[PDB]
Amino acid sequence: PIFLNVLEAIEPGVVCAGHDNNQPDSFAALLSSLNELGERQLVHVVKWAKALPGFRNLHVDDQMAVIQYSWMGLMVFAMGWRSFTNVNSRMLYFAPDLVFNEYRMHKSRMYSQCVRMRHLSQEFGWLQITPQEFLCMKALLLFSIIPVDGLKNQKFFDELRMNYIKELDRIIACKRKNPTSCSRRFYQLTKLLDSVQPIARELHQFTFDLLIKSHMVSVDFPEMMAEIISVQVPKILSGKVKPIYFHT
Amino acid sequence: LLRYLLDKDD
Ligand SMILES: C[C@]12CCC(=O)C[C@@H]1CC[C@@H]1[C@@H]2CC[C@]2(C)[C@@H](O)CC[C@@H]12
Ligand SMILES: O=C(O)Cc1cc(I)c(Oc2ccc(O)c(I)c2)c(I)c1
Repeated sequence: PIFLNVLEAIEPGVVCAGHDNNQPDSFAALLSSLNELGERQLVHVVKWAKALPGFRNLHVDDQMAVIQYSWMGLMVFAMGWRSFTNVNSRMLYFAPDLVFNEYRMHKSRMYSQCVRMRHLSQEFGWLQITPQEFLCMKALLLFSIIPVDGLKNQKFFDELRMNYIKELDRIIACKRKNPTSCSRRFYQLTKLLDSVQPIARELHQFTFDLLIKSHMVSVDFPEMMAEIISVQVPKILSGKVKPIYFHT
Repeated sequence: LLRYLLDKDD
């Protein structure tokens, strides 16, 4: 009862990407904006994460680690949710001043990826996900990707993850009645969570390549963005950091 | 400077 009150109170607010919606849609313009929105959205995730119960009792090193590995999956999941309640999953609502339409998806040279994220949005509708179920799932996403060897203090991490997995169970169970719909529901939500990883990986690779040849494509990468994508992302695409799926 | 964000004060 108290847990849900927290996630709702610490839930970040609207964030603008600062895109010049008066300039012809181009690869450089759109991407440069997305990177900026990523920088702005990142600052809020850090604050949001700190407010997360138990997050503070995590080794400072792991705190910055988990954040640098799941920031992508978290932002996408939230974007899809916004796209679902803002445009009915019609388009991708990255930001109030950065709404992606069919045309912009192609102009971004990542139409296939946008198509996958859009499905995620539609998923929120088909499964009738509730704001409460969403809030918790997003929180669980924070502890859904860690290095293979483990964290500085894997002990506390597993304990926290276990508690959030239980919180998700509570939100569901504390509304149903029969022991049948409770399982099937937990199954669907856990499935929805894993479907985010594949999408995040494709975005990890795309942003990676973009960074490499960002000098010739005229795409600006903020400080934090370029540092995480050049140090953290590689570990993910190399196998160092692997997501934590519920199902095989 | 993510650490800078990690340990701000207010
Ligand atoms: C995380 C962001 C920005 C925040 C958001 O709402 C989700 C969205 C998903 C695609 C990302 C984008 C940030 C900039 C990236 C990483 C581009 O370089 C390629 C993929 C873009
Ligand atoms: O009982 C409930 O529902 C509320 C609840 C929610 C959580 I997430 C939880 O997990 C930890 C674990 C370590 C730690 O330092 C902290 I702060 C919290 C516990 I314990 C209880």
